[PDB]
Amino acid sequence: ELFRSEEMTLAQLFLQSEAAYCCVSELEELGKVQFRDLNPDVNVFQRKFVNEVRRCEEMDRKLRFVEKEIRKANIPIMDTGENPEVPFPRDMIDLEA
Amino acid sequence: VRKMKAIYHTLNLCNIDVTQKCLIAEVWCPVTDLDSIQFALRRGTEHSGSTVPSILNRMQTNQTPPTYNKTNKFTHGFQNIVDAYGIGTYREINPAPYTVITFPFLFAVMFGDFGHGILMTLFAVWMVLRESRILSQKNENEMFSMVFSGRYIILLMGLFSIYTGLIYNDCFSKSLNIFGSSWSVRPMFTIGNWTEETLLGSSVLQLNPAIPGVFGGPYPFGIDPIWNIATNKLTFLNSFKMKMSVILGIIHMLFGVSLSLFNHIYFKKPLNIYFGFIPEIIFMSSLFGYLVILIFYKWTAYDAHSSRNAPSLLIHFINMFLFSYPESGNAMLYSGQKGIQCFLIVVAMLCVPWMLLFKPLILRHQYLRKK
Amino acid sequence: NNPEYSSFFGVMGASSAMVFSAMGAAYGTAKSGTGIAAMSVMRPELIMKSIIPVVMAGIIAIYGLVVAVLIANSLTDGITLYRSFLQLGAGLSVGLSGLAAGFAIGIVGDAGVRGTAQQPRLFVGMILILIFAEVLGLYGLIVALILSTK
Amino acid sequence: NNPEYSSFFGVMGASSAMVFSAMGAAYGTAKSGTGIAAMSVMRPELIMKSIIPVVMAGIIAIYGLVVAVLIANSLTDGITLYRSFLQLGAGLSVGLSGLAAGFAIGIVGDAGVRGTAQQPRLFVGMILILIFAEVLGLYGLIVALILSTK
Amino acid sequence: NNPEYSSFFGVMGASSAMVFSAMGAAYGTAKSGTGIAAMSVMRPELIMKSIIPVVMAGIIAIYGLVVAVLIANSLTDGITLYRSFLQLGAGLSVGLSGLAAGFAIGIVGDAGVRGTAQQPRLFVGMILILIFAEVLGLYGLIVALILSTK
Amino acid sequence: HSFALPVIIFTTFWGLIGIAGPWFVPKGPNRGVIITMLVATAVCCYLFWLIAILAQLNPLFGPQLKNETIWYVRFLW
Amino acid sequence: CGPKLAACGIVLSAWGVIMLIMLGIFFNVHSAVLIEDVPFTEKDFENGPQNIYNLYEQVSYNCFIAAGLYLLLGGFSFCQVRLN
Amino acid sequence: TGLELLYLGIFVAFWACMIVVGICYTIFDLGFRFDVAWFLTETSPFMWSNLGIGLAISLSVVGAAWGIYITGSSIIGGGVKAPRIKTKNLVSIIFCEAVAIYGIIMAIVISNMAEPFSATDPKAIGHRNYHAGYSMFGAGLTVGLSNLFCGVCVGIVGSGAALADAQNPSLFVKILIVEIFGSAIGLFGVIVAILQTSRVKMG
Repeated sequence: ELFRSEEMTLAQLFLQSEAAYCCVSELEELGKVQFRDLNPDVNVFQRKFVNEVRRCEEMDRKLRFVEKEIRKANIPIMDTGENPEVPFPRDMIDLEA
Repeated sequence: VRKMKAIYHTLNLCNIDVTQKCLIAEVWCPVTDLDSIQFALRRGTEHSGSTVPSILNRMQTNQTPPTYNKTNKFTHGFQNIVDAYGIGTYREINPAPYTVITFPFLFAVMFGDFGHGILMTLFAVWMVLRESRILSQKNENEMFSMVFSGRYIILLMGLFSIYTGLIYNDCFSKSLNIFGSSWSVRPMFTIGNWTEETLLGSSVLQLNPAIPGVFGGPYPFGIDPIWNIATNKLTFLNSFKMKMSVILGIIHMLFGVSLSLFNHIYFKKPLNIYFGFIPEIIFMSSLFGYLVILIFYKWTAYDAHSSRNAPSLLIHFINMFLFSYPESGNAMLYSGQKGIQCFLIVVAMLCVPWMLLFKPLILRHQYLRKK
Repeated sequence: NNPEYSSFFGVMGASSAMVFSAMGAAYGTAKSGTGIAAMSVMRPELIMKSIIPVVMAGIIAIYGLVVAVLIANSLTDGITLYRSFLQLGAGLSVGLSGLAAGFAIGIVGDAGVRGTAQQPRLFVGMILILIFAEVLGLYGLIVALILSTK
Repeated sequence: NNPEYSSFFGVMGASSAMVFSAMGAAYGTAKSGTGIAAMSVMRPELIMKSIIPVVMAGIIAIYGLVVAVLIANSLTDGITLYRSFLQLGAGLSVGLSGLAAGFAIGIVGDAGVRGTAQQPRLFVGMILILIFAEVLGLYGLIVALILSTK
Repeated sequence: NNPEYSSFFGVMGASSAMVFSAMGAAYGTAKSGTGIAAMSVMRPELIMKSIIPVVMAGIIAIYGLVVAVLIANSLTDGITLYRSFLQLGAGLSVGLSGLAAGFAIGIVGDAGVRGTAQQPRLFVGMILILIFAEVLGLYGLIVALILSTK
Repeated sequence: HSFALPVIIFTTFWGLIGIAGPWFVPKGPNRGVIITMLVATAVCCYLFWLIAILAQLNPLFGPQLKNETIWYVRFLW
Repeated sequence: CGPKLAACGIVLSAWGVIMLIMLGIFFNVHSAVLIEDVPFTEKDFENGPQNIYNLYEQVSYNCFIAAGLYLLLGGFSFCQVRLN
Repeated sequence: TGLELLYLGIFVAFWACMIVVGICYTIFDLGFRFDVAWFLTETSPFMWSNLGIGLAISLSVVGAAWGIYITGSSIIGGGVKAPRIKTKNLVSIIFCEAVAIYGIIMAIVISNMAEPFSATDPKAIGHRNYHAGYSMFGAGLTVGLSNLFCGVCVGIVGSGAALADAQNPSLFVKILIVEIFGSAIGLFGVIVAILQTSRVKMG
């Protein structure tokens, strides 16, 4: 009850890799959890998903590039609706293409 | 892309040892929403070719968790201004719900104008009424972002500032004509006695001493309208706002030590109650109680026909705290008051060693015994 | 009867209460406002939070105002000279103590703000030290209330 | 009845209201107008926004003028020595509070404008801090209005 | 009868007790508060221990408050000139001694805080150094209590 | 007649707000906050007004008035 | 004009009318607190309250007229805020 | 440093005495001493007059001296690398001499209005004689100090013109306008000093 600081719970879990992406995404869609950092050694080449994030970093630069061209051209970005994440399957490669 | 980047960045906080098949992960969740995250895990597996529900164990060998509070429109700004000084300890009593009233209250007690109360109310109302529009707009005007993000806190304090401003009977040093008055019309001074002063008034300033028969009797509203126009008004208004602010301060400090007890109860700490709260509240209460008591006693025991040679409140409080009354000058207010003055101070002085040293000493013995 | 010059010392009471307090609050605001301006350069986030010393220095002007008004509204032609010396004593007891407090708020506000730029944890420490600066105006107010009503 | 020399103090009030607020507003304009010039070379856009310290420095001289005129209209060939001291008090209490406010407007204006040139987010903080400086003139004006009308 | 000016030295006593103690506490707070702020970057954990010089500076203003209040409580229009000189002596005795104690607390605090961050062992020493500063406010008080009660 | 009746009116008004108000609050996460709001409002607002009226009782001195006002208080009330 | 001036004129219109009508009322009830606002003279103490009552009417009209200018500012600004 | 701390030390010690003395003569009921009426009567009108005359010259000459050396030392310095400087920029010195000339014009006038009294009691001396003394003082002080400032100004801006002309020949003709505005200050210090003197007569 809000007259005091809320009761939390620390928990440990066995996240199956093929579920992991989906689970993280659903948890971020819920927005009611804080992950612990379990990698004190985390760095640009020490991070377990270097490539996956680096692809996102570049795809974001590609988005920014095409967006700047569109905004210079003043072509209307439609900005309609709201959307889910990509599948865990490798469909991000078709998006990168 | 942005979601995907974030997802993989969160996955990068997980661990995978060299043999490791699954991903080990850890979270803080609200105890109330342990089920909600387990549902999200099961659904996350069900959105995948996996069958493994990825279920958690509750941890016991725990460091102190991060502190969370749920918030909404009428409460978020109040939590933010509390968090801005510091984040409460886990399970600690939260200032924010008490703050939802008391911050607006202290603001309005200071900001005591009826018309400014209206203008503040109108300003915040126009932000709340336009809210659904404004939420779509630019944020790069930081002043506009701040005042809009404060809209609920600002409205509340504005409303309370009407309330305080009304009781102070003042907008822009103007009264409201809603109240009656205890002030006396010129005919009441013409009663043979003092009738000459009504003629002197054609040429010179004069003071009403509030004497019986002439005075318009004890007043039932807030501040009497007359002090807005009166030349000596600041003396009267100050006696109020000084004594009032002192009283409110004592009250708020007595609430804070009372909250300390309940916080120490929730943490189950006998030492903090016994060596902290008890001697502390006795110290505070013995010093503070007499002051407030004597302020109320002056307001009841003295009046116009006893006003000359009435004692100073502040002098008796100082001479209590310093034992320094010279048996002379200002009159004592009630029978045995000297004994009470001595007693309450000595009782507060007796609290100090419990706070200062006896806790450290019993703690030293406990640590020497716990071997 | 009562000496003709008597109200001069009561006036200097009211004047000193406002004047030296405005010098104190001006120093406080000048030094801390400089520290805020220099700190803002690489800290857009801290600019609002850092106003603490500036507004607190303003309090010393108000303690000066309180005593100055309290004296000024208590003046009269007939003033007993003793009451005028009480009013000088009051007007200096706040006024110069507010000058002292304003010095402390100016130096502390400047340093505290710059240190908070370097290390955001200092924000609490800055508030606490500024309280031990600001209370010097308040003690000057207490004495000046006691004197101006003795 | 009243000393012929009596009006001398009340004249020093009218004078000192204007004199020390002119010094305050001059320093406030001098210090901040040095900063505006130095800034404008890098940020030609900020000139019109950066004038505000100078405008508030002007306002301090207006508080001087207000009391100076209020006293100079109140003076007379036989003024009661009490009212002559009350007027000296009003003059010093706006005048030197104006000086203090002008010092604060000066320092805050210079620092604030240069800081704004390096960080446009400072502008909001600078205006707030400048009001906390400029109001010291207004607090001096309050006491001076009280004393001159008491 | 007692001369009507006799209260002047009494109220200057109360003023000097307050004012010079607030000046000492302000300087002791300003230097140590600069020390804390400049230290915080390298040793953020030391802020809460480092307040002690600031607290002891605050205490010096409390010594001045106490004596200024005791003096004020003892004033009357009819005061015998002897007692008013005692009150001046008490006022200066605490007030300037607290100025001295405050000067020491300022210098010791700034050196003591900056030293402690480079070497924690200094703390045990600098608290004792600060005691040997703060006791000057206590001696000034003791003399002022004696004098103001003869 | 006594001032005690106005006191008891304000006392009762805030007492209902600080007791019966809570006893009409709905069920949901905001309940503790709303109860605290009602209670703390009644407590502080009762005390603020109570102290203001208590200081207004038994006035030790009346108004000082300007020459002009001392004439107009013949007619304007 | 622009939207900024129209938004200013809306807020000024609202607060100006609200306050000036309250003053117009307080003047028309001849309330004792208001004396310092009235531009009376030494002759206005002759005969009785009729002279001061006429001034309370004139000054009440000043506020109603000024509130009328704030109503005109209102109507103009409620057009301009939509037009700009 | 040293002499500024000595001038400040004397200045603070003086005003620290004067605050205390002014308080003492008020609170001890001694307003029958501090008789400024005595100071302004028994101090001879000839003293106020002759300080006025002496300062009317000497302060004008002090302002013209700084006038000369501030512009002159720049004329010389630029003149090494730009010999053209040593004639055209001399007009700034001529305006510094003109500030001294304004001194001597005014001080000869005031001097040639002084005459002996043949009386020594303030009643017999009388208002005309006192008003001559005080007027000749204030006039002589006003031309003296106004020329002091004017001469320093024209000096400063004469170095102005000279150091600029050393780098571009055309600038001097346009910069010369500021020297005219500087020089007007000394002339204002004459016009008012004439008016302050214009109605006096001793006897």
